Amino acid sequence: GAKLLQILNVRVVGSGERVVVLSHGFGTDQSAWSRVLPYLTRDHRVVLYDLVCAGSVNPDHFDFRRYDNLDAYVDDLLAILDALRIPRCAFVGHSVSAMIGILASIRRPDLFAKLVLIGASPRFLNDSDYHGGFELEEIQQVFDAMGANYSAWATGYAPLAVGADVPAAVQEFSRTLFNMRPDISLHVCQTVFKTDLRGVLGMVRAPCVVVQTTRDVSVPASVAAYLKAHLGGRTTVEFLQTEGHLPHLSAPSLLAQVLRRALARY
Ligand SMILES: Cc1c(Nc2ccccc2C(=O)O)cccc1[N+](=O)[O-]
Repeated sequence: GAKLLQILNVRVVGSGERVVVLSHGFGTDQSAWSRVLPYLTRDHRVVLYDLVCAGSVNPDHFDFRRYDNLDAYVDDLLAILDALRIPRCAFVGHSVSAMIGILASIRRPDLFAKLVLIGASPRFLNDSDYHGGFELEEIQQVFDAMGANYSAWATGYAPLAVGADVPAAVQEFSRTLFNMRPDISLHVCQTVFKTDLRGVLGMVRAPCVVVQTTRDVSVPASVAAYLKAHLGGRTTVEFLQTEGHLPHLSAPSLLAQVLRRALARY
């Protein structure tokens, strides 16, 4: 509870009866929301927090055993909302936080009135008749690079993830990626790559907006379609008219339009 609010840098800003949680992805912290935030705070009470793996959290809180599955990140989210006494919210999750929000919405359907998923996938690895975008041998090599030379890996990865040639966004994403402890960064990647949410998507009861960009290195277009086909609530796909995996960094004004629409009623 209380200690958790401090450890994970929880901030509540804005005001309103429509509560929105913004939950960041891999390689960033809650500062990734800074350019979308002013579009939301007149209208909504906004809860921000850092995942335990963020470089902005003291890394000695990272318990490798506890956080070897996403359910432990879910537990942290739920503990924060319970400590804040929030009974109902919308949840916006990027990347791993999209996965966390799917799981959280199944655990606590009363609490999650709507999900907005950005850069989201239920499964990165390819399977029989499922295209996730990644092969085992490919990711084995990346995980080796992450260990052998984290800094060179991160330098190469940041522009690929941003996608669009937006140097300020590359610099900003790099800043936070370099802030992650290397062993923690590898462990979150391993944990996410072993996660497969396909079977539980139909348990989601909340309406969902899947935000998809025109090219996302982590998320093939067919994954967005899979989510629309299999999530259990009323689901739509909103296509942004720019590319990248981190549109909150690279195209925040455009993303804010989608968020205002998705968060209007729930
Ligand atoms: C896709 C990927 C990621 N991605 C993640 C890892 C964990 C959580 C979310 C993500 C994500 O893309 O949102 C990290 C390192 C290396 C690679 N890769 O392309 O080889």
